[PDB]
Parts: sequence; structure tokens; C-alpha cells
Amino acid sequence: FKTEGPD
Amino acid sequence: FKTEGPD
Amino acid sequence: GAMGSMERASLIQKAKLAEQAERYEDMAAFMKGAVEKGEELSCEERNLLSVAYKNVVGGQRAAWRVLSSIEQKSNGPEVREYREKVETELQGVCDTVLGLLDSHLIKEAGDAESRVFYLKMKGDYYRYLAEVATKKRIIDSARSAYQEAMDSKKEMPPTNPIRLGLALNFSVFHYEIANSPEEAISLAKTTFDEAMADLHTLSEDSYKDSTLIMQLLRDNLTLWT
Amino acid sequence: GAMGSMERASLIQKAKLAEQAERYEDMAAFMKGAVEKGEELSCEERNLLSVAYKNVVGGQRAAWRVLSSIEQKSNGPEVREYREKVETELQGVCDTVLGLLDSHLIKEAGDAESRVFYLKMKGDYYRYLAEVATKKRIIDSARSAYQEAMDSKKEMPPTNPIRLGLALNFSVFHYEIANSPEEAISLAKTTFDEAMADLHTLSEDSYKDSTLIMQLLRDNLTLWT
Ligand SMILES: C[C@@H](CN)Nc1cccc2cc(C(=N)N)sc12
Ligand SMILES: C[C@@H](CN)Nc1cccc2cc(C(=N)N)sc12
Ligand SMILES: [Ca+2]
Ligand SMILES: [Ca+2]
Ligand SMILES: [Mg+2]
Ligand SMILES: [Mg+2]
Ligand SMILES: [Mg+2]
Ligand SMILES: [Mg+2]
Ligand SMILES: [Mg+2]
Ligand SMILES: [Mg+2]
Repeated sequence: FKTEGPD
Repeated sequence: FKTEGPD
Repeated sequence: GAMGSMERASLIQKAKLAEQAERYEDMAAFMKGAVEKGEELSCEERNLLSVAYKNVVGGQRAAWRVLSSIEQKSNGPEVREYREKVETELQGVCDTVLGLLDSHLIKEAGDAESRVFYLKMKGDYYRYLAEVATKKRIIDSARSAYQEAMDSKKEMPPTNPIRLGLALNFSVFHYEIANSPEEAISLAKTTFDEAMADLHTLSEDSYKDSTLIMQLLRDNLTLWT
Repeated sequence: GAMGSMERASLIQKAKLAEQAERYEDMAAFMKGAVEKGEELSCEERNLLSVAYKNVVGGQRAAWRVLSSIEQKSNGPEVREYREKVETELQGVCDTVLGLLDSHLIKEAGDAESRVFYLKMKGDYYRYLAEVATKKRIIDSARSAYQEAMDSKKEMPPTNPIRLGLALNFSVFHYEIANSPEEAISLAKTTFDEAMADLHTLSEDSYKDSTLIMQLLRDNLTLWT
């Protein structure tokens, strides 16, 4: 799932 | 320029 | 520290260069050394610290998931041993970041913008530890840090990007780690709705920053409902 | 070595896992340890060694070019110091690979497929050193290794993918390093034309492997003419 900030 | 194998 | 002989300003300059070169392990070591100078960090410097370690631990999480998936399928010692090696390196990075927040970033953070940012990070790095843990005490540490950071609700408007990114990450904690999908959905919905009702107060530039994180809340809610 | 206590078969297995996890520094260390067992490498194992270090040095080259470009634009010591740090790390990786080829991969390689593969690598890692060198002796070392490997022309058909990848890399050496663009173009054209005339001898699977490298020769020639 989407979490804050970069990958 | 293209060289052999991965980047 | 190995960075103890470098000027703080030089470490910050080199962290920015390392970011441009996609050298995230170097960027993290430069920012660790900047933190160990003992001065509080600016907003820009907090963001350099977070981006460096997010990128480093992000590589480790992605590698751990690949190795864990192979290990699960295989059920010699090699797969387990190499997954353990990567897991130990990931735990060490999480412990290093938690060490910086505890010595002494959090205790010296009095403004809402700094204290919520660091407590969100503390929640995130316990969450990363929880992802590989086999574990209850680690989850409660994540929860505790996230909760103190949320209690943002007193000091920041509902569109504040730090407040939004905290709620985003805390909702994922609920869904993925705490096995509380209803709490995850409730938090993401309330956070999105309260932000939408405050967008009218923002400039074009703040509106862009807020709506980018709101779209991440929407993307999760689409996957979850 | 640090890999001296691990079985050769375990190091090879872990290099394959590290590749799946995109952990190329680990993959390179596992393959270094496999080489230091002192046994000759299979075709698959030579390819694991090459892919590991190509990926590691590829990250360093990309970082060095970013830092070099900033340094050139800037014309404090920080940019130069950090470019020097990355350059030294790149030189150390090139020296490690050249060390493995010299102790004792090349001297123990008697088959054309192994000896040309290792001599091509020796040319490539001198080329990487030449890219950051300020240099004539490094260029002549690259040239010498490439030339011995080309002298492939005696033992391999013109479609052999090792022979093709050698000519590809030697043509780029000529164009980019030796300042001999006419030699680069001549080599790429002759190599492409001789391969095209031998394709009729191949299976569907060999044809795919040969034409993939021929397309790289064509892409360069399109940029160069
Ligand atoms: C909204 C905030 C996240 N809490 N993003 C940023 C705010 C201020 C500066 C700054 C610098 C960055 C970099 N060099 N990657 S990211 C960033
Ligand atoms: C044509 C040759 C290049 N000289 N490619 C390969 C031939 C045989 C095995 C093998 C295994 C690889 C990997 N695990 N990335 S790449 C490769
Ligand atoms: Ca291991
Ligand atoms: Ca430096
Ligand atoms: Mg000072
Ligand atoms: Mg463990
Ligand atoms: Mg329900
Ligand atoms: Mg043995
Ligand atoms: Mg130098
Ligand atoms: Mg001409």
C-alpha cells in the first residue's frame, strides 16, 4: 500500500 | 553508447 | 563517527550531492554525521535525513520480501541464511535511525513541525522492524510513536502535509501490521474528508503539496473498499 | 576472504539469490568468494561474476558522471572531495576485478569461450579506469586485453555472442576512449556484416542471442554516422 515519501 | 550486458 | 572530522555544512552539502548521484547509503551516512553534530535540524535537513534512510531501508525491504517469498516456497540452509543476513542489515539501519531520534532529535524538538516529523519517523522505523518480526512489543512501540504524533490534531491544520503523511502511514500500520483494516479505512476516510474541507484556505503551491498526499489516501481506500 | 568459510556451491546459490533480490554488492562479494576457491568457473558462473560487478561498477560510473558534471559546472572543496571519494571506490572495484582475472582466472582459461570472456572483462575494467583517468598506460592496457581477445576471430564463429559483445565494447573503446571514431565505425560495421552473413547457420534460440547484440552494434552505428 502507499506510504509517505520515496520508494 | 551501447556496451555489452546490464546497466 | 567516521564523519566527526567533517564540517556540518560540508556534510549537508555532500548529502545533497549524494542524493543527485542516487548514492543513498552515502547520503544517509552524511546525514547521520550532520545529526551527530548535536544541533537541531532545519525542515530541509529533516527531509534530507528521511529521504536518505527511506531509500536505504526501501532497498532492504524489497530484497527481504523477495528472499522471504523464495524461503516460503522452499518450504539447504542458504535461503534462510541469506534472508537472515539481509534482515539483520535492515534491523541495523532501523536501530541506527531509532538511535538518532532517541539521541537526541525527539527530546530537542519543541515545534509541532519537527516533533511530529520525528515521531512519525519513529513509528515508521518500528513498523519496518515489525514487518520482519516473529513482535507484539515492536508493534506497540510503532503504535505509541504514531499516536503521540497524531495527538498534529492539536497544532496543525488538516491539510498540513506532515499531518497527512503521518495519517497515511498510521492507516497502513493499522491495515498491514495491527490487523485493524476498519481502523485503517476510518482513519484514511476521515483524514481525506477533513483535508478536502480545508483546501479552500491554501495557495496554489500548498494545494499541490496537500492534494498529492490526499491522492495516496484515495489510492489505499480504492484498494481497501 | 570473509567468504573463505562458505562452501563454493553455497556462494553460487547465494549469488543467484542476491541477483533475484537486486543486491548486486552482495552478489559480487559471493562471486569473488567463489572465484577465490581456485576452481575454474562454468559459463553460467562467469556470467554471474560479470553481471554482479557490471551492476556495481555501473552504479559508480553513473554517480561519478553526475558528480564530474557538477564539478565542471562549479568551475568549496566538497564537490571535488566527494567526486574523488566515488572515483576511489570505483577504482577499487576495477582493481578487485582485475585482481581476480590476474589471480588466476585468465592463466587457467584454455578454452576460447572462457579466455575471450575474461580478456574482454580485463579490457572493460581498464576502460572503466580510463574513463576517470587523468591515463595513456591504462588505455594501452585496455587496448592490449581487447586485442588479445579479438585475435575470437581464430576460434569462434562471427555470430558467437561473446565475440559480438567483445567487438561491441572494443568499438566503444575506440570511439570514446582512444579518440578513433573511424576505427570504432569500421569495427562495428565489419562485425555486424560478418554476423549477418552467418545467421543462416543458427537455431531460433542462437539467432535471438546473436541478433540482440547485433542490434546494439546497429544502435551505435546510427548514433555515429
Ligand atoms: C513536504 C516535505 C515532506 N515532509 N518535503 C520537502 C520539504 C522541504 C525540503 C525538501 C528537500 C527534499 C530533497 N532534497 N529530496 S524533499 C523536501
Ligand atoms: C550470453 C551470456 C553473456 N556472455 N549470457 C548468459 C549465459 C549463460 C547463463 C547466464 C546466466 C545469467 C544471470 N543469472 N544473469 S546471464 C547468462
Ligand atoms: Ca549469507
Ligand atoms: Ca567526501
Ligand atoms: Mg564546525
Ligand atoms: Mg532474524
Ligand atoms: Mg466493516
Ligand atoms: Mg567445499
Ligand atoms: Mg582521483
Ligand atoms: Mg571518415
